[PDB]
Amino acid sequence: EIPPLVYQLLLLSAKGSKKTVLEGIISFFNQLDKRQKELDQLRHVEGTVILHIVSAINLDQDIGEEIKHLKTEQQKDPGKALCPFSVSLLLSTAVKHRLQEQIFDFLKTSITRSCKDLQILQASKFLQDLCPQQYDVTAVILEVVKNSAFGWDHVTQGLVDLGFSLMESYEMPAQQACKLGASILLETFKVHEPIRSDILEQVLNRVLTKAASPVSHFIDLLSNIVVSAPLVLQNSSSRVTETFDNLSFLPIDTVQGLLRAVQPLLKVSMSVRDSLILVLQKAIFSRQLDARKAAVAGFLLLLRNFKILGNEAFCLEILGSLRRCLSQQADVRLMLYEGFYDVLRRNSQLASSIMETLLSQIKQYYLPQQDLLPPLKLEGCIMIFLQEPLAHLLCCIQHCLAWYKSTVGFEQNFEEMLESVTRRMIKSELEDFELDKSADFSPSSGVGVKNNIYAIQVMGICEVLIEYNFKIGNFSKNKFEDVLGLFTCYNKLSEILKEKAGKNKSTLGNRIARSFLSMGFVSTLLTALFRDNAQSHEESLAVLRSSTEFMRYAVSVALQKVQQLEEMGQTDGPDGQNPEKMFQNLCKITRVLLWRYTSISISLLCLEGLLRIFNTMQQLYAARIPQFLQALDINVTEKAAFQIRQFQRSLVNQLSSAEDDFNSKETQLLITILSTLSKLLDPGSQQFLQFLTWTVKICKENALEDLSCCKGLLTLLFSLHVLYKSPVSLLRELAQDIHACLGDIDQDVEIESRSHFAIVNVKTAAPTVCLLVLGQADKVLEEVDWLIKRLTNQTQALEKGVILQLGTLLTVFHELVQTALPAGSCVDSLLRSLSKTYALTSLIKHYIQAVPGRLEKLVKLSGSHLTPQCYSFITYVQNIHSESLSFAEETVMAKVLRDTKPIPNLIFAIEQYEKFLIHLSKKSKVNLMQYMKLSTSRDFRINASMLD
Amino acid sequence: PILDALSRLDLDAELLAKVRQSAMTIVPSVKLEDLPVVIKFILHNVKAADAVEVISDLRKSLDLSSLFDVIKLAVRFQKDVSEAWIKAIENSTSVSDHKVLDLIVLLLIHSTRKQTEKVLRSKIRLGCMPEQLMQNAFQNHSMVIKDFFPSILSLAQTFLHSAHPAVVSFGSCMYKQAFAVFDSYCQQEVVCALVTHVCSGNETEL
Repeated sequence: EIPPLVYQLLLLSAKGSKKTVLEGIISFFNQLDKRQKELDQLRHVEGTVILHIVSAINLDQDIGEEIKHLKTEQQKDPGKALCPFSVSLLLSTAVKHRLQEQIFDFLKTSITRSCKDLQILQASKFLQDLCPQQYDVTAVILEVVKNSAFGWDHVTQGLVDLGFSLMESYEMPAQQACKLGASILLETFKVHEPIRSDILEQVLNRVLTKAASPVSHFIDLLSNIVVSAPLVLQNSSSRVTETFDNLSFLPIDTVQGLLRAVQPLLKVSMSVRDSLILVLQKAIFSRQLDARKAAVAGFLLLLRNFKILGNEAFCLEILGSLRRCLSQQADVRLMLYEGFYDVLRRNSQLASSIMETLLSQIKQYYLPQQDLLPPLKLEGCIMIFLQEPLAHLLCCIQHCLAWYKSTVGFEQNFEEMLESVTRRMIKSELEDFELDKSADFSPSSGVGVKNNIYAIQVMGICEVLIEYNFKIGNFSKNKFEDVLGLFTCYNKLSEILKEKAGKNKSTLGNRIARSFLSMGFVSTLLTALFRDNAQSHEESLAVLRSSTEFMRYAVSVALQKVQQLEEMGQTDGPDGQNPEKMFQNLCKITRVLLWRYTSISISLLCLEGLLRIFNTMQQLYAARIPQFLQALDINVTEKAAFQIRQFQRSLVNQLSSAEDDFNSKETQLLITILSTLSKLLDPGSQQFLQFLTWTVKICKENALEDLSCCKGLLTLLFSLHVLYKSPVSLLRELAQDIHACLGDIDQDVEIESRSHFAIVNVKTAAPTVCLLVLGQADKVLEEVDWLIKRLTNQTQALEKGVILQLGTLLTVFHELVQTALPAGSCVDSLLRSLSKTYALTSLIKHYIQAVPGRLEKLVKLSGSHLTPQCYSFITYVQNIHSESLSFAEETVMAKVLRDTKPIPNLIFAIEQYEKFLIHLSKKSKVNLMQYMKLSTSRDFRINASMLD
Repeated sequence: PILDALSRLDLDAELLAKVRQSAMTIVPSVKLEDLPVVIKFILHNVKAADAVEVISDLRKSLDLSSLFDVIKLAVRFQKDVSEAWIKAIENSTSVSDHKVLDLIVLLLIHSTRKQTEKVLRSKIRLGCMPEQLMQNAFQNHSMVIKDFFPSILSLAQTFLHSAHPAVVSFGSCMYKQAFAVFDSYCQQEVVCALVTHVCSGNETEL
């Protein structure tokens, strides 16, 4: 009887009134759907009524504006307005060509508000506690596509338009918008057959002319949709050929990912392969740096596009292209050295030809002379400029030689000349070298930079042969001393000359320069060096362990590699793009890194690494955490609780140590390592609590005078007591200590010398803590504004928490504004934050619509705890800045209109809050001003007696 | 051919600067079929801070003469020079009397947006851009009408309804002008926009 009912309703709406019919039908179908989800006969009828409503809005366009009802419902209480049928109806009407933008920006603001709300709830469980009602628009909008598998056409058009403008409006809530758009586009592509070509055309037209904003979303969702359905491009008659022009816009990573995505369709389709080979052939000899970079990037992929390792003309014809390209500049000579190994893992005789080409290349600078004066033909790499990166070429040579050796005429020659070079470097010291002067380097000089590029190039030369001798020799003492001599040449020429005269004027934040080692090699080195003691050891590591300088470099290279995995998503050396491969490498190196730390600076290096493994583990390998956690030997928390416990033991021993043994660099990393590992402890575990009570009890007892140590530890406590309870209890206690620790605003009454925390001493109550407390206080006020926004049967519960929290929050500022703060930015933060908490106005402004006793008590508290104390602060800041202004050159206009600007703003905030009390006092028929006092102002009188 | 070769060749700053000032000196002196390759080169090959005034030099070069759609594609190829064009017309209209090329390239950048409409609103409140020039533009250069591009220009009237109602009248005038040329499908789309206007909103745009 529902189709006849909807028929009579739209008949009535066509001519008669149209106000409440839509609300009734949407509510009825809401309850119908909530029943149904707990099938086909319902989907068909729902599609029919959707079509009837879209026809009604098409013919009778006046039924859509009455968007106003949904907007009012959302404003009255956020969330409970985007019902699945309501959103489906507006989505269908979004393609009406009329009123699209109003509906569309309503959806945009609703979805961004919902994602921000989800972010806050994931950042605050207390809001989840008092506001369990959550409305996640992502799920309901990704459920429509699940329901759109029943012949919905205009619904699908609305979906694809919504996604297109989603990528348009992207450019973190913007990243969440990208995620939602990719999800909805993938769903509507996967299940809708006749529109998938339209989706492909839209995404192909949207990627172009888009490079300023991060556009990796286009390539990633394109890869996902083509790996789900590769035949769409051929169904679209392979419209990817026009995209080959992207070699000039931004082919730094977009081309690589695009080719990665389209790999199977290039393989199956000969026409697109021919187009790619011709476009790259015309691109390679373009003499542009960008064009050549795009060409070599495409070459890195096309060789492995075709597989024969387990059509031979295709194999042999591609050999000479990179050989010809090798003659170009060093910058374009760079990436081929790295990418050769990837394709060399995919060939047998092509590998032999590639080795022969590389051997002919290295003969250019070999100088075959049988162990005499060093083979430095670096003079050719001068055209102040550099022509060939010898270090990268040598690294590629070593890696490819290792691959060839492991796989199963010139190869014997290849090994001996490499061995000859190793025997030549050990015999060629900094006496036969041309760069024997300690200060021949000169920045911004035609010869100094020539020495600098020679200096950096030889460092990579030494590093590569370190890998060779370690790998070619197997527990053979003769090769180990060669490694010692190589680093002896390396350190003697890297520790001094460079970073003395080369570049060390600014303090080096980083360490030993960019290394050309293998993540596999460094893993083998550390695992063989530490946590390895067997009869196969030929006493070579015993003399190797004496080289503590080699020890520092041996781990600093690893810190460089995982930092590449920190800042970027990849690294150097072989197996830099196979995420499982380093995951195993990271799984292996972490233990020996931990073992070295637990064996007992040098350990400072490995511990810094562990901080960056855990950081990289969560930020990159989020889905792969359980195996890594279990690899340290299923619930992550029990193993995580074990891991922090050993770190807890290190801290408690280290913190309890004397001040002479504080090694602050260790403390910062270990504090941060907990703040990173404590992130993934699950909410429903007890170990959450005893750890949380441990850091509280360690805060109550320990009295640390370091500043960054206190700042880092407090961040951990406030990054964990933000998802379990209300932090205002902690903030109040911190404010209790700060006021007790420091003096008083009136310097007349003595605060009792309490100590809630031992960390806060006569020194740490400086901006060190007082800026963190006000930082947390600002955060609490920020979400309260959202709660006040939500407040404007569930309403009563919302008002309970807000009044309770603001009551506690007022006790925080009341005890904090009475603090005798020092000069500087800490005073400025308090004055501005006081302007924030008063903007108390919005809650008063909302309740004008209504009175409750609890709200009256808050104003009673606010009047008796904030305003009279707040004005006392202004009478004090005037003299502390007068004292601070005497220390000028011992113009000034900057320092007089910058330390006093907050004062007028604070006055305005007080009166604006005071003014809205007038409105409530008259309207609410209750006088709530007997609690507070009269407003106080100030004047002056220029002391002309002391004018001069 | 020299500029085509340098396009093919790589770039070095010291030579690029002098050759590019030479190019700017020799853009307008040649026939309208010959400078477009130069403009394309300086567009997709050269990007620098001085472009903000180099494009003004180009505007002065193209002021007189104003099928020749290659310039549009050249401007499409890069977007940073288009933002520089917006910045230049922010002050070009502040001195020059809103030449037809200015409004043409403004439409092009608005097609390829927020900054363009902010500039449009600012000059709406500033100097109202005498629209006889754009009437001549729609009379002679209607090949790039493609209503999707001026649709946002018309619907800017809605944001221009808070004040200055005369600019709404000018927008109505220019949609009247654009209707009577060609593109019957675009004409019916314009009529659809007009019936949308009489349907939704208050009696003003009605």
